[PDB]
Amino acid sequence: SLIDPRAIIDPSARLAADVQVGPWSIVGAEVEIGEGTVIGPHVVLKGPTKIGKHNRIYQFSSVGEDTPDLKYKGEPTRLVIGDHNVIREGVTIHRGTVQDRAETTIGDHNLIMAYAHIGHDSVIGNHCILVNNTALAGHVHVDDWAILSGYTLVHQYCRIGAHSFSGMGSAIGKDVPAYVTVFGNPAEARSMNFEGMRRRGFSSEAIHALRRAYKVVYRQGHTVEEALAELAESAAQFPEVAVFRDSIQSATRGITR
Amino acid sequence: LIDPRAIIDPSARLAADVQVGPWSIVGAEVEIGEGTVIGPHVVLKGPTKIGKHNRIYQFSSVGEDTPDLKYKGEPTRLVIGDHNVIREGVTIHRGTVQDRAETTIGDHNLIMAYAHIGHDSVIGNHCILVNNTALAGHVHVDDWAILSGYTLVHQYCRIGAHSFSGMGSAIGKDVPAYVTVFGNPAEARSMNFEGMRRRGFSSEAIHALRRAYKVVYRQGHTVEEALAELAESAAQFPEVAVFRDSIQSATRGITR
Amino acid sequence: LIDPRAIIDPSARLAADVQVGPWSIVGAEVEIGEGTVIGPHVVLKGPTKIGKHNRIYQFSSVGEDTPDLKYKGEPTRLVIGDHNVIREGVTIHRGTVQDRAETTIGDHNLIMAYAHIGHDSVIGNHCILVNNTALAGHVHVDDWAILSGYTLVHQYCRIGAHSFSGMGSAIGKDVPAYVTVFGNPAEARSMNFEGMRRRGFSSEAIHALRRAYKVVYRQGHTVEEALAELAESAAQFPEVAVFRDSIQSATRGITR
Ligand SMILES: CCCCCCC[C@@H](O)CC(=O)O[C@H]1[C@H](O)[C@@H](CO)O[C@H](OP(=O)(O)OP(=O)(O)OC[C@H]2O[C@@H](n3ccc(=O)[nH]c3=O)[C@H](O)[C@@H]2O)[C@@H]1NC(C)=O
Ligand SMILES: CCCCCCC[C@@H](O)CC(=O)O[C@H]1[C@H](O)[C@@H](CO)O[C@H](OP(=O)(O)OP(=O)(O)OC[C@H]2O[C@@H](n3ccc(=O)[nH]c3=O)[C@H](O)[C@@H]2O)[C@@H]1NC(C)=O
Repeated sequence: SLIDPRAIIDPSARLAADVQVGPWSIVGAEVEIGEGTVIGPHVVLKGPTKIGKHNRIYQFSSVGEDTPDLKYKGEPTRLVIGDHNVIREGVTIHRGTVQDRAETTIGDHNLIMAYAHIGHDSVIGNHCILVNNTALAGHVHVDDWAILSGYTLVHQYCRIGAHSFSGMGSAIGKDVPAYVTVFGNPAEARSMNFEGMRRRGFSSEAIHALRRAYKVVYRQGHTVEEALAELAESAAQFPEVAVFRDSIQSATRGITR
Repeated sequence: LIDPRAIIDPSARLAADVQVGPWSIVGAEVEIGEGTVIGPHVVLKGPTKIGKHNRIYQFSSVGEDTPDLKYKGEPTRLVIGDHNVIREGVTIHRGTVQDRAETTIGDHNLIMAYAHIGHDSVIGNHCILVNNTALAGHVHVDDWAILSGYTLVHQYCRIGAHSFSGMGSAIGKDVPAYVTVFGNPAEARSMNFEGMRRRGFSSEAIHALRRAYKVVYRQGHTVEEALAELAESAAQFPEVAVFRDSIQSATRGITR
Repeated sequence: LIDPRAIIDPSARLAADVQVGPWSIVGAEVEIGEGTVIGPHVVLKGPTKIGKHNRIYQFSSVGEDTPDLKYKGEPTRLVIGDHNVIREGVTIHRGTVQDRAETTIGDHNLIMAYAHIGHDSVIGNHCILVNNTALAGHVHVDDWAILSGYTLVHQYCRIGAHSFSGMGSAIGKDVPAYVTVFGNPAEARSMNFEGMRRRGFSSEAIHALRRAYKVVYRQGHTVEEALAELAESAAQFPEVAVFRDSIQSATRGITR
């Protein structure tokens, strides 16, 4: 079979047609799995959870477990995972809490490496890479294309901007703006992620605008509001700069300087 | 209650209402108390005593031998109390013959995914060890302390009651009670006022703790001096007494 | 010896006294040598060669494909020697065609829980990787090196023989032989005199190495100047020659 007979499938679970589930894995009550998704051996899936299409989940992962957050109380919170995602060895993904969104969400095309953690109520976009042991504490929003190097730690409620980059062992306590590169414990702003922008084919005009934007924010001594005003123009001209400006505007715990 | 795909050793002892999920191993000389819930894919090894109403999650290794190229299999122990939560992939090692010969965990502790509790460590009650917190060995964690994600604790260190580490802290020296530490290497920052409030500490006790911080950290005093200077406040406030005592017992220095 | 709940692919090759615990998978093209003990809940994938008298603990993934977006299904290898101990949850990945197409590990290595050995890394002999030590890829670790818990090693770096890293070190450049490093980012501190004594080095060799360290790290020389200055004691002392050679081979920077 596509479904190993040593696996355990709750009667209430709903598996699309070509789903593979390896030996000694558990697909629990109210778990929904979508077409082309391959579940490895030794995998614990718990619900209520919805996993889309063409995903890949490796051994020793715990996807859809209750958060150990002391506030959570057995409520029927959820987890939503999209399509084309890779979940590697021993990754842990917890479901949401009623105190927030009552949902934890992961989009599409994400690569989530071994022993990474995705805490309750987290929101991961698309095309993100979480390298080994990257941990998102809770209520963490990671926007499209971000890359978090191994053992990057993200404090609860922090937002990780689109196309951003973290060096290995970074400890992020504040919001990381879109395109920014951070390193260290505590994490510190270094520059922008030009390598990402290039691997992605951003235009030279956008890069140049991104580069001036950085200065306005980090190098000219403005308070954040002074900064946001000065970017109005370029944010009106360049969408890339608007994403940047927006990411700074939505910061609740401040920005990583 | 006890899944037939699990392997229960004949010398293992299970109290009533114990559950054991599939493909778990409850080895020789493991004793499990009443109400305890063990997940699937758990390895319990002994000699080990687990109390009541505990919950242990999948991929955990509880009661394993401390690593070594050597296969020295002494009868050292692990003792775990009641109402503890042990999450995914937690490693907990038994003690060493040279030392206490026992690793000890109290009650109402929360030990999050992939934390490690090294041989001969002692955890009290109401402690939280957030993800990937690692206790090297011979570590003593007193009541209500909180170690944030990826906190590393060097061997022989004492983590004081009600203390707090920020995420990714590397602790190489005793953390006095109530103290908050950050960084690698870890440094003292302030007192855990957030914790003290959540636990209903009196405003009087909190101000006295705040003042005691300065006596130890910001007035240039020696310790024999700080402690002499603390003696009176300690007598009035049992909370200050815990603090003073944590500092007095700091044999190989305090995190400054 | 081979538990009937384990899964052994027809193509695997196992030595006579190989033990395999329950719920382990020995996949296609895996070879296991005499006296090796595979625990329960182990995933082994190939092509992989495992030598003799090894110990692989539970929840380990040995011989998986690297998640490197560059790897594309090719049949790269992993070779592991003898007398190794691989603890709980260790991940070891096979090589890439972009490099050596092989991940390699020698003999007498102690690889502790949740450590990661990335694609194309090479490990020598008598090394100790403490809990959650992670080699990113294309890392070379030379004999007798000790990496303390949560040591991160950046891809392409070389860890020299008898070197030591403090816990939570983040290593981005090569670490010369014998050198001790600490912190994030990692920095050189002194020489692993423990290791030298522990390993029967003569007091004459030790003084020369101590002298060698001063030459490279304390006198304001350039690497080339420093290398030249060492030639003599390198000729006289093979221990020093290991030190000089590690610095020489430091293509892209030594840790300072
Ligand atoms: C990235 C590191 C490694 C990954 C760790 C992953 C952990 C999560 O899966 C689970 C988790 O820890 O949930 C917590 C939840 O994400 C948070 C917000 O909802 O709330 C809880 O943590 P905490 O109580 O610390 O959260 P707050 O954000 O409210 O804390 C306020 C601030 O005071 C600090 N604090 C907290 C307690 C204290 O005693 N002293 C403090 O200083 C704390 O650092 C924080 O900065 C929750 N804790 C508990 C035990 O319930
Ligand atoms: C140390 C503890 C952490 C655990 C790490 C273990 C992970 C590995 O098993 C898997 C892995 O990460 O493989 C990568 C492979 O080790 C590398 C070399 O071949 O190459 C690839 O990674 P990456 O492309 O990031 O590494 P490079 O060596 O090519 O990096 C180039 C430089 O660009 C930087 N960079 C990268 C991406 C970006 O968006 N912005 C950047 O600045 C990066 O920091 C680095 O300095 C591979 N990446 C991917 C996602 O495929």
